[PDB]
Amino acid sequence: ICLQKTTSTILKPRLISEGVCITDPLLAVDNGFFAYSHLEKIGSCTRGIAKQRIIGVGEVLDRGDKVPSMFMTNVWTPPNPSTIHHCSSTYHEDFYYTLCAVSHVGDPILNSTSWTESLSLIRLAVRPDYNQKYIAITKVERGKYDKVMPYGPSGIKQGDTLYFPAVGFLPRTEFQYNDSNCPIIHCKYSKAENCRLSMGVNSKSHYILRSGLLKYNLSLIILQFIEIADNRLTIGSPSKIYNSLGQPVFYQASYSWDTMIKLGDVDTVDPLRVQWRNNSVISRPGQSQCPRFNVCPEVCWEGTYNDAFLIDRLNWVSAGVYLNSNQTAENPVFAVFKDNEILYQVPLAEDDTNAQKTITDCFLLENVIWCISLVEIYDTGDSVIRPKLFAVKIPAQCSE
Amino acid sequence: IVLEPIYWNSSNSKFLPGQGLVLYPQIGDKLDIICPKVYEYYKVYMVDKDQADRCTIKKENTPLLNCAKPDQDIKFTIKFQEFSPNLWGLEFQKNKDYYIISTSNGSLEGLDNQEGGVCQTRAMKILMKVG
Repeated sequence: ICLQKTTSTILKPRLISEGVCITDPLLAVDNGFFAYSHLEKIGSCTRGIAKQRIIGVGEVLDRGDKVPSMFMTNVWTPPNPSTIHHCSSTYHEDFYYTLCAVSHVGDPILNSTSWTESLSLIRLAVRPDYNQKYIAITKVERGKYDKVMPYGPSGIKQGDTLYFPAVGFLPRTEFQYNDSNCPIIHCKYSKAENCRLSMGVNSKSHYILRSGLLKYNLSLIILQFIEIADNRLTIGSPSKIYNSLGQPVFYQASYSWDTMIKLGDVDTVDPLRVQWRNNSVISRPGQSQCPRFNVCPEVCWEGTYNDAFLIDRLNWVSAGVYLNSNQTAENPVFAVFKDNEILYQVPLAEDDTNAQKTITDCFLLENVIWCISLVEIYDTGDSVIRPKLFAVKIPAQCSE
Repeated sequence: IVLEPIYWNSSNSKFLPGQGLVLYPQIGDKLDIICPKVYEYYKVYMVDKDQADRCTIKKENTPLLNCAKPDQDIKFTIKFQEFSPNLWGLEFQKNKDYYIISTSNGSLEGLDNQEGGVCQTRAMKILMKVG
């Protein structure tokens, strides 16, 4: 397995399968099985009329060429695709369970104050009402947070307990932050209230968004919010906890001024401590206020989700797809790297190919390290726009 | 194509007095709007038409450029397509018009003036004729 920096073209991505946009993608990958969702929109990826929500599961199967492939088993459509949002899926004992939220009032992140804090989980058999079940979550323990909600693609299991990524909405009228801790010392222009203002969408926002886990014990059913440690605190963001090589590693989207990559090994699950890497190479596209490689505190909420995956803890090597663009959703390139160094990469498209919300969930196939990614990829000219799937073997030797 | 960077500045001879700066991007282009470093103070917002034609930005409105750094080039890049780091569902589409202005008076004192400004007295307003 390549451990040397090298520009050799060792990484060899293989693409593995009208006026509509598929967006809001989910992919999860557990031990052999996968979860997935999207939303089908009529027209614009943002506004277009929502055609049909899907949520499906199935198996990740190699055939003869020892490339893995998608084999959807079970697929589920809610009855109105307008009102389900921010789903997330943790597999368990021959199920994927997937926690969506429900809404009467649109995407809660953006009309939070009017959001009934309503939830619902769907369990889908991977090897198919054993096949398909619904639950309207009735009891939810969240502590001080007015209301909680999933916030990321996938979680993990612990004996009889699931953990989803989720987010807490505390009104700052109650939010406790010391401004002296806002690190501006090498930041000529950056003020102290920055960090605190930047915990919300508007600096004035009713709530702030704190990241964490939603706890779900099958040995009981009640969901229970666990907030993330205040450490390298950034506004709530879609994030994912995932088991790797024996322990789980967390990732938070860098959705405001801290635009370096937020990932790391979880030291405790509840309360949630993450030994965030001091990584200096990966980042994301922002906009004007908090663009690529911004470290300085700013009043912003902007960015995209691009997780990576720990592929070797011993030398903390991760991998994943990154958008190589300062302020624009372009140029998805698969990146294999370390805290202070990208070993080898690979561009998945042209220089000017549009991409957006990337994901990666890795595994062994037939004794060798593979990474599926997702992506949301498209080209100017293209007719229907949808997420694409990429396998990627990880090279054994650092030769071509 | 990467079109000609547009400097948001009182001097810019492209902001014509009756119809502001009109530009015809095509889907797939990318455009920089840039407030240079010294200083004129501006918050610039993508608006709708009525807001353009009335020079008004309403509380909801979140800016695309916060030009309040005397000694720093503050720059914003639009690529015209459906995918943006923008988390408010603002994208770009053929045969549609999109209006970028500010109601700022330019001083640091009138920065957040939500009405009037250099949109309505200079014609500081980009009209992007997409497609």
